[PDB]
Amino acid sequence: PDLKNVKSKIGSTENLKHQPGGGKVQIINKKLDLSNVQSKCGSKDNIK
Amino acid sequence: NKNSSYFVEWIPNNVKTAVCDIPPRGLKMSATFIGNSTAIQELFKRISEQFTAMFRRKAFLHWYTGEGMDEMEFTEAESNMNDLVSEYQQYQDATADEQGEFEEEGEEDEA
Repeated sequence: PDLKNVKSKIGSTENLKHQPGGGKVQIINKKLDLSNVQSKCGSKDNIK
Repeated sequence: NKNSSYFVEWIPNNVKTAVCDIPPRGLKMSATFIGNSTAIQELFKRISEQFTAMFRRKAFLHWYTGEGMDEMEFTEAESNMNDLVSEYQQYQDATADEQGEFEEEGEEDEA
């Protein structure tokens, strides 16, 4: 006898393209703007 | 005060108390803990590394794709879990950092 060609069915041989692929993460951080800010009591200029 | 190094240090004072007057049946007292450690990442690490070892081989996967799930459904899921895990690393041991980068001096010899 002869079998010519035969192969397995179905598993890890059909998976070899798809890893799958991974990704990327990031924070999750900010600031605030302070540029407007002055004190809200204010007598010391009255020295004038 | 005894255990400060097991605590996310940019979330200062990590506690919420509640105190009910009414005990468990026929007993003087109790308490209930609900904790948010990052250590929980070890379980989702396991389950992602385990999933990976079934999935890069198509183990058991015939049974679920047999109920109509597309390969994108398991890949989005795994990706989704992996993202949760990648985040948990980014919350773990972290410092109060403010996202700056290395800079250097100019010149004072104006033209």
